[PDB]
Amino acid sequence: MIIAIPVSENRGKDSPISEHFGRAPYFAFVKVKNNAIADISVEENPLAQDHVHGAVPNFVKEKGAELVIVRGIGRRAIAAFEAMGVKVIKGASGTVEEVVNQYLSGQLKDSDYEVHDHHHHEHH
Repeated sequence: MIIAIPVSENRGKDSPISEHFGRAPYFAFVKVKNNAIADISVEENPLAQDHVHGAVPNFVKEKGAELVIVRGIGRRAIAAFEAMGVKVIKGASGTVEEVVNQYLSGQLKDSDYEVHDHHHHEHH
């Protein structure tokens, strides 16, 4: 798995979480190897506060990912996940090296949100 985290700044491990994934300035895609971080990719956003389209997620959907750990987020970014079943854990607060601990520590989670009665079309 790779683990996305929108951060206010590229500060490696010390990257403090941003709220709004859809206009995060950087994406700290951490990894895991068995049960340890393995590796880090805090890459720039190609679209932090720029074109404003469905292309912020189109980028991270090439970045090989599996999990996302986000504070605020919104439905267009959920629709990125939802192309690829890419888990979106929500409600984190703190720093990237700690988010990854809070999840591995079992605490961090994604509640219950996949009611199958209603939609707004799909729309790719």
